[PDB]
Amino acid sequence: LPEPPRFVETQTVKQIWTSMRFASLTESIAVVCGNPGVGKTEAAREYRRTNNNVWMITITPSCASVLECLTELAFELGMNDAPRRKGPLSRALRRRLEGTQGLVIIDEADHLGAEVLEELRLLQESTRIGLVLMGNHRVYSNMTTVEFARLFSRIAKRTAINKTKKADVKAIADAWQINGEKELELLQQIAQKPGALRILNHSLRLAAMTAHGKGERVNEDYLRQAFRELDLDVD
Amino acid sequence: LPEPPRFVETQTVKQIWTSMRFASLTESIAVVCGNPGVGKTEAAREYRRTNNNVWMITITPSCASVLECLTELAFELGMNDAPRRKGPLSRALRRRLEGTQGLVIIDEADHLGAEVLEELRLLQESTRIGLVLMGNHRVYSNMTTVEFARLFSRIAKRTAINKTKKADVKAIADAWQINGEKELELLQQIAQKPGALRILNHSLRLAAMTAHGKGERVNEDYLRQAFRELDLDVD
Ligand SMILES: Nc1ncnc2c1ncn2[C@@H]1O[C@H](COP(=O)(O)OP(=O)(O)O)[C@@H](O)[C@H]1O
Ligand SMILES: Nc1ncnc2c1ncn2[C@@H]1O[C@H](COP(=O)(O)OP(=O)(O)O)[C@@H](O)[C@H]1O
Repeated sequence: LPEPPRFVETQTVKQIWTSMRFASLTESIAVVCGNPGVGKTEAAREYRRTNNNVWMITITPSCASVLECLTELAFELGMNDAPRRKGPLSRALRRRLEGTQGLVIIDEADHLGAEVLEELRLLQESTRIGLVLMGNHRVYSNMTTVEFARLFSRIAKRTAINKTKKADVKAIADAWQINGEKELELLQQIAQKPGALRILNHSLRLAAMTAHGKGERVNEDYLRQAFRELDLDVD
Repeated sequence: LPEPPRFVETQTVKQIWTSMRFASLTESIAVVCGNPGVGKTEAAREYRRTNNNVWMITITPSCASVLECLTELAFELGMNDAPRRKGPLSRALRRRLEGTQGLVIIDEADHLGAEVLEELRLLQESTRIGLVLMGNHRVYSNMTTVEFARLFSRIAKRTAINKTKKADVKAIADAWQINGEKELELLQQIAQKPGALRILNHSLRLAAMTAHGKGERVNEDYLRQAFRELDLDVD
């Protein structure tokens, strides 16, 4: 019956915002490698929505060149007059982006070319801004250090989020007005399976729409039917 | 008038033999990077002459492949029936060389390919023998560690010989029957200039042949004329 809230502040959200503002004021590189679907991507957008001098792209592996990725960052900076060459684009980024005290957020940092991440790290360095890397744990695996040596020397605050915590789903249940202890344990058990935040959010939205269509309150059995869907135990 | 001695035991010779026997009994890798002409090449040959289960090649950059270098080591092992392919040669080295408790000495380790030194390190490891690297200080510079990471994990005893010592040239003067303190200081000053052992040996041999041709004893002025040759201050 109430409006579903899309985003909730969580212990991971608190941690990752402190890491984000750390790389902001620190003006240095923060790599966030974690298990898939730990909720990092969404929080980054909440940081972008709440804070000034913040930018974010995503990297599809289609846009995984230096040219394409810097073009993406340039259009995110609003310079629609960006040149299609590498060089003058790099110069335009260097003139535009330095002195703003900003924070670049880059998601899926595993698909970075060495020249790609190389130009990014030398950018932020020659720009006095923030760069923050996201994605899975292949990002730190791509460094483990003569090709990534000075970059491993840059690294300010890595934060690994493997899975959720109990206060994480507890604040989730607080935001979704969930009071059952059986409900809380079931939410925790759903959080034990991967795609944690996503599956939990899906399960929450299934139960909310089912209880709204039936005119009832979200309860434990709606959550059981929701989790009984999705083919999680079906190969 | 006496016979010139070709080789003299020296503090560097003592140090480097202890490093050599260390990598022998240890059956592990010892990198000897030093200034050019520190006398390391000759001592290695004295170790080869005095000790059993010892082998040595040199690496010209002509023979700088895996195939050519392992062929050189194979002919040094006396297997003249060595195959001209990489694989069966590697197998023949693996069968021949394991169980002998030997010591391979490799000179000019700066011209090693990554596959070359790679096959050498995996050889000694799969062979329970000794490998010892020689040459200038570019050998350690080629490692400074994801391409050379496990190799930098192998390293047992690096010994850097930059220049000579005073007991070095003192034992040289003892072997060459030199008693002058002016002579000793002049020998030390010659040792301060690069190509130390080589120039000193050249100077010793110039003075010996000049004093033998003039029927006299080697003295300070013959050493001065010898050092006045060679165009050391002439560009
Ligand atoms: N605080 C939150 N509240 C609700 N859903 C969240 C929250 N944080 C993340 N999510 C969910 O996580 C997903 C977005 O991030 P996600 O895809 O998990 O990132 P990544 O795949 O990079 O780990 C969406 O399902 C989103 O609803
Ligand atoms: N103990 C020694 N006695 C006399 N000459 C020596 C001695 N050790 C080295 N040398 C001289 O050094 C040279 C051989 O080694 P060298 O060429 O200096 O090795 P590297 O070039 O690898 O440093 C020759 O000039 C040799 O006569």
